[PDB]
Amino acid sequence: EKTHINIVVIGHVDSGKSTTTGHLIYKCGGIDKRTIEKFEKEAAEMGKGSFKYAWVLDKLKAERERGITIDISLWKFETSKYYVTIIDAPGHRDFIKNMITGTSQADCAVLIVAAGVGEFEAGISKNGQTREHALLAYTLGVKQLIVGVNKMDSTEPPYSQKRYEEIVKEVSTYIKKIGYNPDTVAFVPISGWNGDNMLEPSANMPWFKGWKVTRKDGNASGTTLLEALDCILPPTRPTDKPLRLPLQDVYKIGGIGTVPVGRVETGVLKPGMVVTFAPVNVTTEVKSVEMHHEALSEALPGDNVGFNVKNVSVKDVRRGNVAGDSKNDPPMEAAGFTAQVIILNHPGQISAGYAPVLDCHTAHIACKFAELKEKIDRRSGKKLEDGPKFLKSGDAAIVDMVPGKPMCVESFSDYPPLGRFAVRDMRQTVAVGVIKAVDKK
Amino acid sequence: SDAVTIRTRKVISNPLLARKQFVVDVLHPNRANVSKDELREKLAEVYKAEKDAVSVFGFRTQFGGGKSVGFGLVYNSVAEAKKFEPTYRLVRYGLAEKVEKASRQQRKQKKNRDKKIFGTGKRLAKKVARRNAD
Amino acid sequence: PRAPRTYSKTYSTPKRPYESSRLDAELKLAGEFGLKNKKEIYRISFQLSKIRRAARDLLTRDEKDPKRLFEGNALIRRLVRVGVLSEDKKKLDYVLALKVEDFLERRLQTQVYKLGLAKSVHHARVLITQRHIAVGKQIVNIPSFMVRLDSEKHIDFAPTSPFGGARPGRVARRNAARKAEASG
Amino acid sequence: ARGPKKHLKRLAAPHHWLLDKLSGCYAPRPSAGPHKLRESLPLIVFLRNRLKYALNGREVKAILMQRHVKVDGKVRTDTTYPAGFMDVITLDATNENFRLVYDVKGRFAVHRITDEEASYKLGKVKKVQLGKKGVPYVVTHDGRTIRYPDPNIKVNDTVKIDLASGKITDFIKFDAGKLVYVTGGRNLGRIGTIVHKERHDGGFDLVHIKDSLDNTFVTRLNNVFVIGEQGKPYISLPKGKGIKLSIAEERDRRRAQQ
RNA sequence: UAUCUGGUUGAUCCUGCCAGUAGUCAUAUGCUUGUCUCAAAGAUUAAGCCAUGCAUGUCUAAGUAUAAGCAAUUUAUACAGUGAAACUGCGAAUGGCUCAUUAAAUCAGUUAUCGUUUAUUUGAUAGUUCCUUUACUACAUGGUAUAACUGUGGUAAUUCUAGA
RNA sequence: AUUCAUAAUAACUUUUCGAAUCGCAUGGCCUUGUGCUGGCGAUGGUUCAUUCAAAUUUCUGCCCUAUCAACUUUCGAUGGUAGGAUAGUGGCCUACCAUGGUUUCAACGGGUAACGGGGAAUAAGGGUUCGAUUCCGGAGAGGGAGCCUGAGAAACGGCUACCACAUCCAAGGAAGGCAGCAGGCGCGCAAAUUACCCAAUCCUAAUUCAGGGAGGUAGUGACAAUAAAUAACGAUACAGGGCCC
RNA sequence: GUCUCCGUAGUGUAGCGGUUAUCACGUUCGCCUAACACGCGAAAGGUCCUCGGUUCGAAACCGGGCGGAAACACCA
Repeated sequence: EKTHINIVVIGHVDSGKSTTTGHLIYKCGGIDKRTIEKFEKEAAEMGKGSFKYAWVLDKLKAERERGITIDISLWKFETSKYYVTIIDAPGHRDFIKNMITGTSQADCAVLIVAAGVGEFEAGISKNGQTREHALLAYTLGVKQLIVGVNKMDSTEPPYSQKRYEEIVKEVSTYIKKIGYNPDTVAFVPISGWNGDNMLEPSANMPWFKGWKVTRKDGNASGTTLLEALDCILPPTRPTDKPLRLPLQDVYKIGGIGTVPVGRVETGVLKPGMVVTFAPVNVTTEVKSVEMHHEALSEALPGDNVGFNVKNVSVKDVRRGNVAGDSKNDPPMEAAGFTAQVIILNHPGQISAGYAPVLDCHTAHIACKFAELKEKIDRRSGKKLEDGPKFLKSGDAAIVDMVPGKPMCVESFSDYPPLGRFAVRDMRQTVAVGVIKAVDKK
Repeated sequence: SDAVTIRTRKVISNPLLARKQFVVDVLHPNRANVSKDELREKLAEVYKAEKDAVSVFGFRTQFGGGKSVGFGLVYNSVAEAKKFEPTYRLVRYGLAEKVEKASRQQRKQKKNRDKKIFGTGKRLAKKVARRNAD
Repeated sequence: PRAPRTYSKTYSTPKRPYESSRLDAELKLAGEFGLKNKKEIYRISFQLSKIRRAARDLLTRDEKDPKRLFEGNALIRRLVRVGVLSEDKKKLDYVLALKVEDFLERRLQTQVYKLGLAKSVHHARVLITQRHIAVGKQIVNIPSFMVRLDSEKHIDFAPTSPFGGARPGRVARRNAARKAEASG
Repeated sequence: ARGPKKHLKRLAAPHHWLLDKLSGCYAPRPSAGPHKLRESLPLIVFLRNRLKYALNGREVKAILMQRHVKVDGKVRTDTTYPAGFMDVITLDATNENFRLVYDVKGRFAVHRITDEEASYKLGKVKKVQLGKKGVPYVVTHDGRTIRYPDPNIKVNDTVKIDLASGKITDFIKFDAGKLVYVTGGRNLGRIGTIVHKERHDGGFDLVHIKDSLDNTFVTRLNNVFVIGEQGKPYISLPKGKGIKLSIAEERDRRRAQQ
């Protein structure tokens, strides 16, 4: 046998992300009955009985008390076709950077959409996250995705087709403007809390014939969400390139040294291999590697593997570095880089010295635009003007920008997953771009 | 290879081990070394024996080149050679084949795992399978 | 738990390391005998101090002493064997009158110069280290060998050396092949 | 330490074994037997380093297992058998009988004896007692117990054990004018004649043994071994016969041999 | 290789100390680093705490087998060839690591056990044990299980164990 | 030097040992029979001696302190008698009796960045300092106590209990002591691979065969030591040292 | 990693969305000697941590980033 893929999940607040995620993990051999029954008892004492499924991924004390997904969390389950692990996105404008960290380490995406009356209109609004989360997915390199219409029992009347067809029509109009073809995307009606149309075909809604997709590789037609998870295409894994794994976390595991963990964006990580973290500049050797409490020999691209360093320290190591083999061309600090970025509406004007929190890959940092080289056409890199005076919404441009804080970045031609980024300012996605050139240190 | 001139020294006789020991002195002028099969071949007719009856080890080439000192043994019979020559030299030339008994690590783990069970384990295997079938 | 190997330091640094008179003395000796490190002079002086101390301890004992006689002739025999002491000076008193130059003269570097095969002590050093010179039937590449009046007749070019016949050599072949191909 | 010790590092082994200090950190500790570990010679070292018949440890084991050597009539099969003084190893193959006799220098030797000489072994008795059932017995240096001995046999004499039958055939009394063999001490391996002795009834009896070259030395009575009368040795003496030349005489002997 | 020097004073001779000097199986660190041989290496503060994987098990010609294990006996009708597991007999108190405790204590040289134990070895060492000892009793020879194994199983777990 | 070894008397034992074990080759006598004799061995066994040991013990010797001068004996201290216990001598313990024993010739008490020694550095000699660390003799398995088995343990890679730690829990319960080999955290100026092999040196078992992180090999390694590259040799342009014209 | 308290010349550190300044120390400058010294006579010294908005207008209104000052977390 079975392949390995990686999914992330996204959506508006109270759309039922963690409820749909956790209950789907329960159905597909995630945890036994006494573990989730314990979670029902503890959450009933807290007062949040509905969040018992959401608790499975939301393990922190502040998350369970508030009933809010603050930071991302990992959990695996084996489908009929292959292995897969989920990224539980926050779904808040407060924790939008944590979503960007999670979606950047994801191949596919499960866009959870609320079906209840009033909640869908709030989700796809100016202030809502349904517009933002779908836009941020295509920005970071999630080419293929799936949309899931949640809370079919909540809407009035219950399990009403007109409501499902209205949501699919409303999403299809918006999702074309982002870039995703809604013909290739599958639309599945589900209920996360009830557990309806996720594993087995639903009895409450016989009206639903079945979703369908029309790709170049192969067509698929499934009844449930689980079959739609099987129909996701195997991504292109660049195994031959130099390693470029931006670290995720660095743990000090009991009786086995320091253990750096991160997805192999490019290359093959293995035990007994020296690595260099980019911004801090710390060289160290890995003791061993693991993925969801299971050891590995070869950490292939797109994997939740986690090396472990040695002969150094947990502080020398850090979330954000690139273990480019100390033997191969390692990741270096970027003083200034040529990174085009197109913008998605900055309320203020974008001139110079403007340092938005560039969230290239898993790292967010303020970057000040040294200047603007050329005003460029919206596509094909066509040069329109030489040396602009200012820039506005709905316009492309190449721009050289200096970070206000030590950051590691790389060109799009060398590393496609590394080269993607977005821009944020005034609590909104002001611009989106890709880096073509970069000056090393 | 040229003017090998295999000259033997300190020849001794052991009817105890049915072998004769001798420090073999070999000179290799203008040539690097003499292969082990090379000295064994002409060791056969000087002692009037066969190729598969002699044993030589050592052959640390003298510094500067042109001389090598090693220690050699000759066995009377094939069966005597089997029962006296150590196994590592037997598999070395052509005399036997070294079977891989996995390695030391897995053998130790298997021994400990077999130590954790008291008996053959056929009844234990069927009992745990029946109990853990569900 | 194996028995540890024995190691010893074979040189003694001077107590006064900063003195013009001694500094020029070793520079003259090193240049005349072709020595790179002055530790080589430190080493050879250390051996002189040891044998002088041993010989001095022998001279405080009476004549016809089994300990003095046995070790006395053994040290004398070794010295006359290696060639630092002449045959008519075997009286255990000239042993205390040995100098560094006498020991330095017995080094194979100086003997190669003396027999006339290097034309310069520095050229003897490169000949020593490039394996173009052998002792007896053995190639020696150590400048300090201390021939002992018996192998001095055996000092000659090694059979496996371009200078003493044999295969012409490395840079010669590259030049010979270059000119042969140019002329062909 | 909580019981006996079965190990011998290759630094505390007796120095007369002539073992190196680089081939392994352990030494072939002799098993319990007729002689003490510090006064005997294991069969492994004797066959590997003295006779050079065997190279490795397993070669000695293979030779021993094949029923070839015969120590004191018995074949024996232990690689660490403590063969000491007055031990005869008989080899059916190679037609050699070897006798363990100390040398002048302070080690063992490879003295070869005829088949007739290997039929008898000299033994110095240590204790004479009246055992159970009233039977007298003697305790030789090798620990052999011989019942019903000659009444004239007392402490500190030597008997000629028949080995094959284990019976006493001849006894040599300890008195002045007796050729002896020093076993143990800084004066071990010397052969000389007894002139007198100071009794010293407090322990450690001393005897003044005089060499054939008028050299006299003092050795405790526990380290002596009478091997015959004056001028007639009951045993074939090793080469040199314990002249004990000085370092000067040895050097001239070497220079007269090379 | 039994060696000194600089510094109190305007200047001198002393006492006197500081500093310089050389070495360290005395370490730590810095800069640099091409080769051959040999080779120390979690002692100093923490004898502070440990994930995980190993570190002692074992048979011959010769203790016990019908593996309902494996080849072939054809010299073998009871096996008698090889031989897991188990019972049994030994070993596991050796080795390895550390220097916490301890200042006539340990330990070193040196005595005694005529004041004791001693597996394993080595050399020797039980004509006398049927007790109204003539029927009281097999002595070309006695009795009793039990493990492995077959099957029933229990606990979430253990080198966990029961009943037949 | 013995009430020593040993022997014999009169008894004591609920009674120790005095072969119901095993492998090969199977041979001789004839009163011609599963009749009677018969070898080379292994295992075990009571006692003695010996050996590998173990445990006590004679004499001498250990750092700094008197801003430690008296210590020990309540409830063991010194010695004697007798008895228990020990494998043995013995206040080792008990009952009684006597009041002794050590000390300025440095007792006793305190500190020790104190296991001791063989040894290491340093020097003419004298000596000073260090010595955990490859060898020998000791102590410990986190701090103590107790015990089975076995010749031998007061054993911890054997158990039992308590305290301080700490692991798995479907909350009843169960499993542990890396100052063993690697490796992890902490500590600090300060110290290596979670590798390979029983090929050597040995040890153990029933035993030639098997096992051994004992050990050896490799890797990290500028702790310390040995030797030793990085340059030499001709001809030309100058500048010389004796000397020839 | 999440959450909270502060950030202001050189040291001090005030002070207050239509506007950043003060105070001592200091920092220099004319002062004398020979250099001084005290004695003195005068003036050089802040993107209000960074970015982005709110903004007629902000450092202060708000939020993001960093720095420091405090917490709780962090079994591939």
